[PDB]
Amino acid sequence: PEPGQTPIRGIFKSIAKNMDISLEIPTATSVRDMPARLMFENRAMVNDQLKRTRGGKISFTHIIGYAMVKAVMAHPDMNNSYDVIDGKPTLIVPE
Amino acid sequence: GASEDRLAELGVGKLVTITSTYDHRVIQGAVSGEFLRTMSRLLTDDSFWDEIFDAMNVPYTPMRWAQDVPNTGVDKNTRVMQLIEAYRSRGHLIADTNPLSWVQPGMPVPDHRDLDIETHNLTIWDLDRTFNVGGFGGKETMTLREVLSRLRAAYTLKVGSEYTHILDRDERTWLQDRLEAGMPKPTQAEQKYILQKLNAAEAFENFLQTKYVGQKRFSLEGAEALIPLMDSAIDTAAGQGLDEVVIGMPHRGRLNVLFNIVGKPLASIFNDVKYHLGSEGQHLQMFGDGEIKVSLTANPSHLEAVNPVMEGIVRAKQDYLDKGVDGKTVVPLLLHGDAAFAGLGIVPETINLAKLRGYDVGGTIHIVVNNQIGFTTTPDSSRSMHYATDYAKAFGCPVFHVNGDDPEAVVWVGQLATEYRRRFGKDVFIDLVCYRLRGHNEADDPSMTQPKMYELITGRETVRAQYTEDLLGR
Amino acid sequence: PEPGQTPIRGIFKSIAKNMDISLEIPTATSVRDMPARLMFENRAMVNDQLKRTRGGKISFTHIIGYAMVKAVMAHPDMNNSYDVIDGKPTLIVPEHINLGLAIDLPQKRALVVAAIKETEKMNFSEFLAAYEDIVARSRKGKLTMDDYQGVTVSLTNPGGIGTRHSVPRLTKGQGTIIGVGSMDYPAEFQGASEDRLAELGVGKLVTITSTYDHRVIQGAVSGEFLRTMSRLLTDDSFW
Ligand SMILES: Cc1ncc(C[n+]2csc(CCOP(=O)(O)OP(=O)(O)O)c2C)c(N)n1
Ligand SMILES: [Mg+2]
Repeated sequence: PEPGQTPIRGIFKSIAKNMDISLEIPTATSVRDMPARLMFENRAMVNDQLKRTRGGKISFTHIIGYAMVKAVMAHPDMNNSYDVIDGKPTLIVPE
Repeated sequence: GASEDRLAELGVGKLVTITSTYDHRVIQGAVSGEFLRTMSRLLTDDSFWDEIFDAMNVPYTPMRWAQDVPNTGVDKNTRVMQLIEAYRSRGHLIADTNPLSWVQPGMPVPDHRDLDIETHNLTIWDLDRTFNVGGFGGKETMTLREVLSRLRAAYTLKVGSEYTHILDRDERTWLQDRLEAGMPKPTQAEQKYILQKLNAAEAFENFLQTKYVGQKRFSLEGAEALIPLMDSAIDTAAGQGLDEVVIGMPHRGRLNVLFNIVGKPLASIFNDVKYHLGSEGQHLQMFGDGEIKVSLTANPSHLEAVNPVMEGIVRAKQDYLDKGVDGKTVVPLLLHGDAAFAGLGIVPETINLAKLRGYDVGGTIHIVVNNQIGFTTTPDSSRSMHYATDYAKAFGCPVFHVNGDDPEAVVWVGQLATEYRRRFGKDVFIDLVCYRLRGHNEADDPSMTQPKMYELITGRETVRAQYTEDLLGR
Repeated sequence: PEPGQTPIRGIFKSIAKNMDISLEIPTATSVRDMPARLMFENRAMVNDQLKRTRGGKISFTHIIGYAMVKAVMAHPDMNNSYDVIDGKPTLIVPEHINLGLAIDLPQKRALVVAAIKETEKMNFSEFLAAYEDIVARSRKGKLTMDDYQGVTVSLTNPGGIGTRHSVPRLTKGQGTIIGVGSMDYPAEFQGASEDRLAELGVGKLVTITSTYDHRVIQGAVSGEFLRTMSRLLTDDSFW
């Protein structure tokens, strides 16, 4: 009964530590499938302009990432967090 | 494991699944659901894609979300044909021809909804469906995506063409087939040759503005692609085995033309009288064994008065050579300004002589340096025509509108226009869409009368600098 | 480094407290997509009868809610819960099926769970009346403390806003929470015409989830429960 044992060190120790602390956050997940056809088409038009101009390519994560920022501004509750301030449960509203 | 055509017949679209994992102590499920709904709506929203395209400088309208149209009696193949005609006739109305992101207030805008696939009851869902195209591109069937790529390459990039008003079927089909064959991919050697001509054009402009006084009136800054445009036409004429090119032009860029086109030495130019005298020179081609004489005609400050005189000079030289109907080996290259071309009546009065028995010279190559201004007057007060070069449609002649900040497209247009003149013996019109960097004279702030236009002009890269950075980027 | 700080108070403090306590329940989730076409058709026939008679409209949550009660009676393990009685792990078998409805209340928004009690002795008309009584009193602030207690099983509908499915949290005292997802077509069919879809035979679906306490409910039982719900939604006797 002798498997390999190697201590977790460095950045991997920090990831593992944060995953242990994450156990105190009661989470739920929402799942939604979205039509992506128009994204494929319009991303291709932007990249075709760039290949003919000064190069560069935009990704799907750039578009979704920007849509995510517009959505957080339309629904600000998504940018808030929980913490125990002054021994009480409190809502943290970032700047 | 399915084929793309079978999926296109059903209308199966691509998806993305997005999740939201949240702290339930401060965020509720309904809020998380609303957040994901807004993300889905944004990815298919008109305003969202307008904002992205504006930021990335895509001078085209994005594709719009729509539902796949229900199967009623309506046939789509005959409507694909109507879309092909619309692009051939009016595709120049949405072509990337203006180096400025400028729309002149005061000028009326024609409706061109016929260029949108939604007007012909077609959507993004038809892009990968096959249609009957009636011999378009030499094919019987094609996908709507292939139809749009061919139509976009031919009619909506840096060259906007006007040719469907031509009555003769053979001449109209020659232009159609060459424009739909596309603009060839330029070689590295070709790209370096264009960069050398642009270096020469800008080096001369900087010498004139800094070593001499009172030359802001005569600046070519903003229209430096005129040098490789004129060189392209004269070089193409030398390859055709022709004998001479006679130039008629106003003051703007005259000393630049004398040094880089006519070939006069710097000592001979520098010793406003020079801006009205005539000159003679020679043009040899770097990639060939052809030679051609180049002449410049004398003219007064009265704009466009040189037009009839210059035509007569050409006819006299052609009559002395006497080579018959298949001759016409003295090419008239006539330069204009956009305000003067549209406004002065001598311009169409002289073009009316082009096919007449005693006045025919085999066609004239017209270049309009369209800098979208005339002293302090904008096109909304200069003409009742959509484009400055619209007298061409009266004489049944083709027009090529080209972006002055794309020197590859400018040299291509110069070659095609000179090829058209040798084959059909008619006038050809090149509208070089550029801008004027300085004011009309030395003591003139152009922002006094046109502040909004000069927000886009002041502090932008030159055509040379922009082209170098563009080549390095791709 | 100064963000807004505001203490959580009232009903929101109670929700946050219960979410902290929920961390002690080891849960698993089962996901199943069910044909919803017959539900669309037969719900339309009931609502057409009502618009021509004395008004009223039934919802998809009324039908799914009643199917859920029939399914809990066919699989009773889904109504049980875990607790530490006498210092030992024990199985709690309730006397009734008290269906907790997650109603989203307006602020002066907060999600609260009110219970429809003794659902195992009701037919559809009695179930519909009891359901509407709870939603009516919640809209006029006339719920008592007894309405929030005794919940044995819960039902939430994230599908109303268009969420496909969710992995929700389970509150202490219950054994399972059922979630009802979006009854739209999948995203790949959301731009298609109705005649092209009718030629293939594409039907509407509903995704239903079951998040359960694994200490007292096993995965096979949770899967069987969702199978019975799918069978009921397309069953002759049920309609
Ligand atoms: C027949 C005639 N009328 C008026 C003038 C006065 N004038 C000199 S330049 C100019 C404007 C020229 O505009 P445009 O043709 O666009 O040329 P640009 O200076 O923009 O190249 C005018 C009106 C002139 N030189 N000749
Ligand atoms: Mg001008």
